[PDB]
Amino acid sequence: ATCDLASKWNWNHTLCAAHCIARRYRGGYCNSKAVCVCRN
Repeated sequence: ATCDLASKWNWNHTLCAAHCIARRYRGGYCNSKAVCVCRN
């Protein structure tokens, strides 16, 4: 969870993953380059 790893993956759902959630995916894991790649 390259981003913070406070609890599985800090940030993530915060807003970045929210975009993927609206799409249909669970969210997006913490990419090394701080990118929330849409994934379930």
